[PDB]
Amino acid sequence: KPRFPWISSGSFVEAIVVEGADANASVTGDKNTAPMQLRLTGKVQMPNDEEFDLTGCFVTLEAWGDVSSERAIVRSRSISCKLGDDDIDQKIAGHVSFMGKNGIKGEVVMRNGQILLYAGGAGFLDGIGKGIEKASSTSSAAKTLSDYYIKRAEQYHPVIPIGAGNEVTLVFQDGFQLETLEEARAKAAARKKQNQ
Amino acid sequence: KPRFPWISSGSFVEAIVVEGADANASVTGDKNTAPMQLRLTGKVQMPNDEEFDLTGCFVTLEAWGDVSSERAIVRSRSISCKLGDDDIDQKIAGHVSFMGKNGIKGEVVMRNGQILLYAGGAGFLDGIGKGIEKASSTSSAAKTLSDYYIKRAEQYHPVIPIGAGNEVTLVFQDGFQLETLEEARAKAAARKKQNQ
Amino acid sequence: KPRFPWISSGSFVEAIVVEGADANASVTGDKNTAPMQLRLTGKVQMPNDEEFDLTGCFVTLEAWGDVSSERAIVRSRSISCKLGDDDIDQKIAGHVSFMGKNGIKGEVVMRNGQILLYAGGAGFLDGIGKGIEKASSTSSAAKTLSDYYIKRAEQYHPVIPIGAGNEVTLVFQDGFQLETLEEARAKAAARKKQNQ
Amino acid sequence: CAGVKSSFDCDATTSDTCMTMTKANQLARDKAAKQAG
Amino acid sequence: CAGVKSSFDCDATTSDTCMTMTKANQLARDKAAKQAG
Amino acid sequence: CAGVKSSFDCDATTSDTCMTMTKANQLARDKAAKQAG
Amino acid sequence: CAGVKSSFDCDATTSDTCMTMTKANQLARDKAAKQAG
Amino acid sequence: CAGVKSSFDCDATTSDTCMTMTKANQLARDKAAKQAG
Repeated sequence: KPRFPWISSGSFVEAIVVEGADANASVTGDKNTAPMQLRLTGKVQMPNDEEFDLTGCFVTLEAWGDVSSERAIVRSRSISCKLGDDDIDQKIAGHVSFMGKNGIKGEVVMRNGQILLYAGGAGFLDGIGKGIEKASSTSSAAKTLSDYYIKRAEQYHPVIPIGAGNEVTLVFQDGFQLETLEEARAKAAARKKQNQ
Repeated sequence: KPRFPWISSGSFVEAIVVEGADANASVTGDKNTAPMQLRLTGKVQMPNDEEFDLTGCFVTLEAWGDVSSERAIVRSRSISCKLGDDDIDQKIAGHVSFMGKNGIKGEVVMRNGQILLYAGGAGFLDGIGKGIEKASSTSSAAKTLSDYYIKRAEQYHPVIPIGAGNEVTLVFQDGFQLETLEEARAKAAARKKQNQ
Repeated sequence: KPRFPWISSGSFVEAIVVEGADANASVTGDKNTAPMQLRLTGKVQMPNDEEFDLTGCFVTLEAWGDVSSERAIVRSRSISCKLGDDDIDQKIAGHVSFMGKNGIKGEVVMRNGQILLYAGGAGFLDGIGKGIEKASSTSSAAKTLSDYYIKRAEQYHPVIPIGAGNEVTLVFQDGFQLETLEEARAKAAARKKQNQ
Repeated sequence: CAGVKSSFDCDATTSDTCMTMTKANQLARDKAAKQAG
Repeated sequence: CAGVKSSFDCDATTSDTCMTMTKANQLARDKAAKQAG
Repeated sequence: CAGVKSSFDCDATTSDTCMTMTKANQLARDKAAKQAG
Repeated sequence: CAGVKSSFDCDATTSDTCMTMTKANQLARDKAAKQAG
Repeated sequence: CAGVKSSFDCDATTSDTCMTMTKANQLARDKAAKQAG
């Protein structure tokens, strides 16, 4: 039997977010994402009263944002380990849940205060000035500034601040077989050798 | 006979939602879904006074939302088991019912309070200001802000909060034959061997 | 075994930004980027209580801007080393995190003060002058100047000032095998020799 | 108010108790040990 | 204010503590040494 | 002012100290000699 | 009010009793044991 | 005035001193002789 027991789908291990990332939470989040990395701190709790020791391994992640639920939807990229003299580097698919819920809870932040204020002001002037003209009866500059300022303000997109020190749980959403680098290397050689 | 008795269509087993997920409940829910995982806690009640012991197995799920009934319509992805020295990892099709009803009951939450308020205010000013001009007779800024704020507010989509600790019932909507990994592995080898 | 241990994905090493760069933070940042270079100052902290000494090596970077989070999203270009008599020059993929967060924190700067003021003024004259005409009842120059000044002002794009002396952390987001120049050179010769 | 009766007659709903994913596993395990008995 | 209840019932959120990436590694390591025990 | 909370809770930012590129190299070198120790 | 008679003459309807799916199985089983008899 | 802070914090800039291209070569040469030393 191989040294590593089969890791089944559904298993979960506790973690400490080492790298904090700003999640792009706009309509194009899942294309323009931000890297983020978590370290494992507990033993993988396998499905039926089974525990495997995986402490100190580094897991690389990749994440975007979701404004409706105010959470950061993250996806695992790879898992790296260094036990004894054997190095692990594998691609796995999984997600991270915080406080019993998929994703990491965070707030939504806008840096649009000054720009949006200026737009309002510029034309608050424009409109009451149209009424001032109605009074003097016996705006172009404000309109142009409003247009430019709206064009600048629309650029910004909601961001979800996810930092470091937080405690999360990593879930392997598909099961995989933990394998070492040299063993996988030997396998690749055996497959290429074409043992017909 | 194989070790596992044939699991028939219709069987149900009680469960405890381990992973809570936010269900995307908009017009595109079934495409953009959120992962969620449940553990079994009872014995599968088979159709005719038959019981099979399946305790501690992990079932991976995948779920979206439905605003009309205020429920989360979920679909099973895979089932994983670790009994004795035999590991199970199979794809099954089924749904989850809560309180006697398909899906999990939850509320609908909107994070649109401030944005929708601002839109209203901006033009509540615009309109009464048009009447103020009717009075002074002898808005552009509010319109632009309203347009931008509506464009931002339309982004959000209803979410169904489903958490952990809740008690649900998992149903196998199509029957399947429980099989081990090595046995299925051997079968694959036998099928590939082309015993003509 | 090779002299350099396998560098796994996820490893991190502390650094001191030697070259400061102005990050182009507009809609086309990731195409029009600015070079920037960081030196390593600590030992790479490998995944499981493992440390490798890499001090004094130069890492070349390339960076753009992101206004939503007010951070500079940077990408590693290459890593160069000079240990003993062996020179290293390799392409690696990784990012840089500051204060526990991907990217480097910085402010946003606009040089549009005078130009935007002039636009406002020019037509603030235009509009009240239309009301002055409403009074005298019994602008073209301002409009043309406003148009030209807006056309000039739109040229500018937000910039993120990132300077030198700051302390950051470099992360290898994909794992790589550290190799020397002559060794890689010999490998290239062996591969070209076509040992069939 | 849409005319059709706008009320379910179930009342009971889920109760997010903000329990850590991990602690839910133990809560499931001992219940399985006791509820089955 | 959109009609549907606009409040989560979890309260708990993340807390950016501005801790250096590196110091988080030590914070993870000793906790692993103690929490596992 | 956009409704969502418009404030980060980190405070700390970078500090351009207008230090010559070259002097930064020495500042990195002695720190490496001392911080590692 | 649409002209055609707008009333069914059945009255009886279903009654959601919020009974757990599982308990319905036992409710079906003993009834089968007794109703058939 | 655009809202974002409109000021660099470096201050130092270049100083055109209208020095002939040629004289700059000598200015570079003796500095190399002295700064290196």
